[PDB]
Amino acid sequence: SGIQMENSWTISKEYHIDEEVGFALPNPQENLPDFYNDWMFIAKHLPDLIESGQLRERVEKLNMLSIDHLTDHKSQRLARLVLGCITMAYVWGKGHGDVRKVLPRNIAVPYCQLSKKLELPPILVYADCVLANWKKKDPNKPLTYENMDVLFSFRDGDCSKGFFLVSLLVEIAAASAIKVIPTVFKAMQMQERDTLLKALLEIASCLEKALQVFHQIHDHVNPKAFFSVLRIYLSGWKGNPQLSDGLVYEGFWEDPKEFAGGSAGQSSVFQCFDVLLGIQHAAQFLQDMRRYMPPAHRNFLCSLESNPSVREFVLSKGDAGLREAYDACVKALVSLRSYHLQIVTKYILIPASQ
Ligand SMILES: CC(C)(C)c1ccc(S(=O)(=O)N2C[C@H]3C[C@H]4C[C@H](C4(C)C)[C@@]3(COC(=O)Nc3ccc(I)cc3)C2)cc1
Repeated sequence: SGIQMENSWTISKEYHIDEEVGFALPNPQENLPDFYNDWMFIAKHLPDLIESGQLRERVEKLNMLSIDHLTDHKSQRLARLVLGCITMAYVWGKGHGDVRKVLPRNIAVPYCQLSKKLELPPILVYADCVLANWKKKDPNKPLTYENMDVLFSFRDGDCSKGFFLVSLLVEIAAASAIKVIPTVFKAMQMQERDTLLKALLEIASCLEKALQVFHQIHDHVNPKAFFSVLRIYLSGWKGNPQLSDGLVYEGFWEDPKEFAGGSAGQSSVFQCFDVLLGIQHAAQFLQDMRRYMPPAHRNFLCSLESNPSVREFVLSKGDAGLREAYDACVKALVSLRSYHLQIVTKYILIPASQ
């Protein structure tokens, strides 16, 4: 394959894709070294600090903390999540138009240095607030909504736990499809009909499960709270009239810089299975959001594109079962796309109408 392999069964660890949670970060770090307690206090108290109007003054009194004591990937990912949440809270405040156009240097410099190390933009992205923003309540119990929590929220009542955790559980459901991908390509190389069929049916089954998990969003997110509260903190400064030149990262760049806020295009799940199934100004935007995924996940998506076409293989075999299994995967992925559009309508377009 174009996919680098660790062994005959498992893809390379260099893709940072976990067998159990997929593109999500496995067992995220929850605590930083004591050195960073001042950052953690602010992030853990964002709801009451934003609500009381205390957040900005608190950030402005922070001392400068070097990033050199964040020595491994998980601590760096946690620090990025912490600093990114503080940054969105600092820029947008309570979300009433009182924006800050300069991010103070004692956040901007460490945030930007950590972002450079991880090759992610210095703005909150999906890999922060969903893929790394979670824990198990009971380590001995499975990955279920009842047994999990987020690490950070923005405002009390913003429904961030529901929005982030349901998204994460969709990613985890997709993980059981991602781990079958090498089997698909081995089965094509070996001309193993049943192996390919069972792989495609498993992928379909897991993507169908992912849609069923996605349906839970309605039980844990209120449309008005999402649109009027949470959406503020997922908004960016690229083409935004409130920050028309972007944000000044004090002490890192002289001039303001534009970075985009959140997009569903930041989940690698869509492109992963679009490419696998051959069903790939919107192209430019799509590729830009790819640069907001972790670089290892970009590399996985690129390796997938270098592989033979599953679609053309299946459609050449005169094999109803293979085609039905392939069609079941296409249907499942299209249903995820359609549901995303339904969520955009109910949680953004309609509330905006009001
Ligand atoms: C407000 C905003 C435009 C960012 C958005 C709108 C609708 C949806 S969603 O509910 O349609 N859906 C959840 C996720 C569930 C399914 C559909 C994909 C999925 C395959 C995993 C979703 C991916 O989620 C995200 O990429 N989330 C995200 C991205 C950046 C940030 I910073 C924070 C969160 C999409 C998600 C986000």
